[PDB]
Amino acid sequence: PSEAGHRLYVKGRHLSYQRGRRNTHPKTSLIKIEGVDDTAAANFYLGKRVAYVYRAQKEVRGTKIRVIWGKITRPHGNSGVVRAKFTHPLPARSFGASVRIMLYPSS
Amino acid sequence: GLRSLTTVWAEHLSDEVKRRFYKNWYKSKKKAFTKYAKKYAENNGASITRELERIKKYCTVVRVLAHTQIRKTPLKQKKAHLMEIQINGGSVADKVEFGRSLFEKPVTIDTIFEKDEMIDVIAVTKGHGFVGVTARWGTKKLPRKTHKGLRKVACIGAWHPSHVQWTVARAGQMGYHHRTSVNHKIYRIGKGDD
Amino acid sequence: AEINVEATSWRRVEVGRVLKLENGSLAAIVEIIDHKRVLADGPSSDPKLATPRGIVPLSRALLTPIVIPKLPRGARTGAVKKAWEAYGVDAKWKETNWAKKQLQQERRQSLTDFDRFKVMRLKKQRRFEERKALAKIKAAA
Amino acid sequence: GRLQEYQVIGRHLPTEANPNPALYRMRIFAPNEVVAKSRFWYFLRGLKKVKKATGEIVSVNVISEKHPLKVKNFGIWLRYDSRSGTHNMYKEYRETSRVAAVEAMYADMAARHRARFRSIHILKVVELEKTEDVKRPYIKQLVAKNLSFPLPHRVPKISTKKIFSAKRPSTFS
Amino acid sequence: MRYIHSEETIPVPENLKVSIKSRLVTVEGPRGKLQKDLSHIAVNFSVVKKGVIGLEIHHGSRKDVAALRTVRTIINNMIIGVTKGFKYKMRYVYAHFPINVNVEKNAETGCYEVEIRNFIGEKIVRKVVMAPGVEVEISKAQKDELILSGNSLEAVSQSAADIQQICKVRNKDIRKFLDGIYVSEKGNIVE
Amino acid sequence: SSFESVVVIDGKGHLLGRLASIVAKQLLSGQKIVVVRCEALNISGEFFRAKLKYHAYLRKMTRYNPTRGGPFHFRAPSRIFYKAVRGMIPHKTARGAAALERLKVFEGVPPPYDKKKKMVVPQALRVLRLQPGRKYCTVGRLSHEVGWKYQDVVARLEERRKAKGAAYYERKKLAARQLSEAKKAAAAKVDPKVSEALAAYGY
RNA sequence: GCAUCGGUUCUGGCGGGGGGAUAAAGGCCCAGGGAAUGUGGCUCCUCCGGGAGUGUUAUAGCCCUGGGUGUAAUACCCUCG
RNA sequence: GCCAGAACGCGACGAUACUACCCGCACGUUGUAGACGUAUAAGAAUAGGCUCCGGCCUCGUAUCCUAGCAGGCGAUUCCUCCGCCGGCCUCGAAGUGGCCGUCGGUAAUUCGCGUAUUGCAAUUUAGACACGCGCGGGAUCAAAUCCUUUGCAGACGACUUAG
Repeated sequence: PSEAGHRLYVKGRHLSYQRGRRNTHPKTSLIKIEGVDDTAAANFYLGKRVAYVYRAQKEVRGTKIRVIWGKITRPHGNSGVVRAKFTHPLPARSFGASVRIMLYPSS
Repeated sequence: GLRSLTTVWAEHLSDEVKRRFYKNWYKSKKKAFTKYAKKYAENNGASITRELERIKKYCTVVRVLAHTQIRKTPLKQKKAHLMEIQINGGSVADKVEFGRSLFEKPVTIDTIFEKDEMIDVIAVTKGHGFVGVTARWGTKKLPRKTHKGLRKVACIGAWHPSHVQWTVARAGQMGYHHRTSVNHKIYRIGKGDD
Repeated sequence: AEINVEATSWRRVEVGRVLKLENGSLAAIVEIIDHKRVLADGPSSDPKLATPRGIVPLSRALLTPIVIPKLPRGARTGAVKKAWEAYGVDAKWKETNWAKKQLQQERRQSLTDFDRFKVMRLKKQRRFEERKALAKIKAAA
Repeated sequence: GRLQEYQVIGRHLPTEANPNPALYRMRIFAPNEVVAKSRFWYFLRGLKKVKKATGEIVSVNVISEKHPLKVKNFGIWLRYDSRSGTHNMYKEYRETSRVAAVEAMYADMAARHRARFRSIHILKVVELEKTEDVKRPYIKQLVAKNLSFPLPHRVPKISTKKIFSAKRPSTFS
Repeated sequence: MRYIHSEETIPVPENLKVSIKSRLVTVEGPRGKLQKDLSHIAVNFSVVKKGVIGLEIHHGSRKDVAALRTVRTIINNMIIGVTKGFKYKMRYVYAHFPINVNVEKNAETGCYEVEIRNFIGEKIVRKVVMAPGVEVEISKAQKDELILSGNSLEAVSQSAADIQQICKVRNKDIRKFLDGIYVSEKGNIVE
Repeated sequence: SSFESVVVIDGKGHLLGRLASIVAKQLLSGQKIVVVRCEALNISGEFFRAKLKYHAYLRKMTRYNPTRGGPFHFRAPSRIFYKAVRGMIPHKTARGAAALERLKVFEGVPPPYDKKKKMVVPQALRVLRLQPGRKYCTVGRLSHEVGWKYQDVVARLEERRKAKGAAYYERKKLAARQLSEAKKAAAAKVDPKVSEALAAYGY
């Protein structure tokens, strides 16, 4: 009974920082959301919240998993990539990791 | 490339071959193929006949393992030598059947070779310790009035090549190399009992 | 002298051939400008199929099997409409496989969340009788 | 670029010796009326002794195609500058309006003869009324009786973001 | 300048059968069968009438249209060869040293082989093997003739050129030493 | 765009340089790629042009010692494709080094990677890019005239696995034939009203 | 974390007004004049698809000039929300 | 053909004392370039193909699966789907899959009790690979180096031999 799954978020990837050709700015990042292609479709996800979860070694308050919170700021380019800003810049080793895109501030 | 997938041994092995698998044979227990021998006379050797059937099915070339009887020579050494010999024949089934029938049997050289046949010889040449350029490569000797030695090479390179190159003669080890000499002829095969 | 040739055969770009534009519109060719552009229009009562008069590039069009017979070259809008209704182009296109496939799509993009649950339960009810018949046939072999 | 035809009328500044001077009118192809006036002074400086400092513009208007939904043949007379010397040609085009032929001619000369916009003068454009006045052989074939042809080997259109298709495409559209 | 439509036609007599599939032509008639592959040329084949074959090219360039006439005559050669065959003749030309040949029979396979001896008094025996389907004969009509026959023009002609190219004089004035074997006539077996 | 665990690409009919650009972008994003049948790739232009290009490559070698530092010229068709990809990746950094472990290349179809679905990249297919009438060559042929030794072995093995798949097709064809008759027989008999309710929903 | 405001800024949708040949075209209607890549007829040839000639709306239709429906609609430019 | 053989390239076989080996599950200090339905096997042509032989093809915008305390306890109903084991066949490119059987689970239809209080959001601590340990069952009783010696070897190590 109840063989279905449990998912209430959209998966994304952390691509790189915001950069020119030789200078990078760790303040903002670029994230590719799954299934979005044009910049018109990317308008739906403005203002939503995203999270980045990873495993640590030590246990602090009953868990070994930390979270970093952020939100989507504006579209980027013509290919549906978006910009995001987090409370702390991403660890810069997660170029290729996965992040979760919520749907909290709806409509 | 090529790779081997199976191999089978005979039931009984002489003490000559067993010496090859050890570096201190005198104080060992000589248990080389003790557990393997029990594969014979167990389910009528069911395990052995399975591997032979596999070679008839998946293989394309078959080789044979043979060794010498060094005990019949005036040599002081008692450790035999082992090698592989390829069988060139009609069919894969014929190769395995012929090879299996020769277990623990002797073969004489007159069955392999015959008179006035052109063969090749492979071995390792005589060794010399450590030699200079004059004897190793064969360069001209320097004049009699040379300071700091006269059995050398005067110039070993130009300037902006900037490194000693791999094509310049230099001192080192001579001899004890592997060589293959071809096209030798056989005059006579003599029998020992005669 | 029996001759059998198995070669492809396309559809010709002639006068009277009706195209299907990218945004679900129909137009009848009345004049050929180049090998890349044509002049076409379609007078249709249905606002979904109607198109104005103008030039359409041939790389954004598809050739439908319908062709209007004996359409005079360079005819005006009034004469084209007369032949458009007489041949019954609107009824002919409705029964083609291309039209049915598009219609079968449209019902799917407009489905309420409550309606998605409803179609899942109905599919399972029909699926139950399929496995009963499949097992019976497989056992019979 | 994207052009359209104008008419522009000029005049020498009136003086006490010569009141009521003559009036000159030209047809100029230009993207906008700001550069339409500039071309008028350029052509006029080569025919009469009038400048912009001693002249004035009387009127500028826009000429529009009378029947922009009819197919017709055009012929153009022109001169240009090569890398050594000047030459004259006469080419033909097939389309629906007068303005686009000048657009088509500008792109054609830039490719086949490497001639820029700076060095082309247009002498006269006339629409060929009949069918027996077509000269060049690449246009008689487009006016043949009962023209029809297929379109073999046309690539289907696939979204540029959908990588990794799941089956082999076909080219029999 | 790209040409909209270029077309050619090939008639077919009421004696043989022809079938085309995936640009692979098979021609079969009274004297045998031949095949040719034309997958490297973009042509559209069609059946114009009861006994006429049509082929055409759409939107082709000047260079592309050129190949249209090449294809037409090649297929016509196939039809002729299967109903009439081909026949070549050769002659010997020598000043002092006679030329001796020996056309030995099939060498355990379909190929024929021709041996040429005593060319300008040399001790080489030089051997050439013909392509399959080609039969070499020594003529009896008159002296110093070689007759080659077969079904396909490509095989008959290439084998004939092989014999001519092997008899060459080196380090001599070729305007004076006209020794060699040359081809002299081309035609069909029938008529 | 979609995120899969791993994707298998069939290499036959793909242009060498156009396919390598797509692959190098996916690897740096985080995707895993497997390229199969690297001996059936294609290069535009006549074969003689490619041979002259390769011969100029072979002439480069370190002068003072050919065993170190010199450009090592790999001769296998999978290694030629690998060289193209390595030039489009910053392989001298840790980030670039990690990307190369997500790529696998083979000649033929090894036993792990048959019985799998093979995708196709339509932006590098030859039949959709080149103009008809032009000339092209095959990477597999080019490797033969530079020292590749196992061309005929792969040809024999490929004929075996293609014969095995012919028998599998017969079983698959039978299963589809039986399923069609079951749906026709069941749907008529039983369901009174589920049919048209489903039809109005687009199913 | 949410609701109500202030400063800066990016990006969607809707309602109006003006201009030009008071857009040009276009639909319907009235009057006049033409032609061919000649519709229907007629003649000849080909039955093998059809082709050739004559000739101005008929059993298809096209082009040019003037008027009404008109202060028609629409495109482009500017402007008030 | 011939010479070297990656000291971070690979395969076959022999004997393995010291828990070093094999089987079962018990937890978890500890590790990871990054599970959250990680679901899909014909070949071939592209100026031609597929098929259930009636037909079909621009389109993966497809197909399968998908309800219940993170998914309870019973009943009316129904012979469907899934899993651990066992036995026969099969698989060698870097060896995989099939059939049969026992056992355990199971909304296709329709019902009866239980959910609160985590207080208006805070990762939904849930997957599979290794590795360290703790038990209780099975099998097993080996070698290498130093040292003396040899000269087919040798600057010293190393190498060919003997004890």
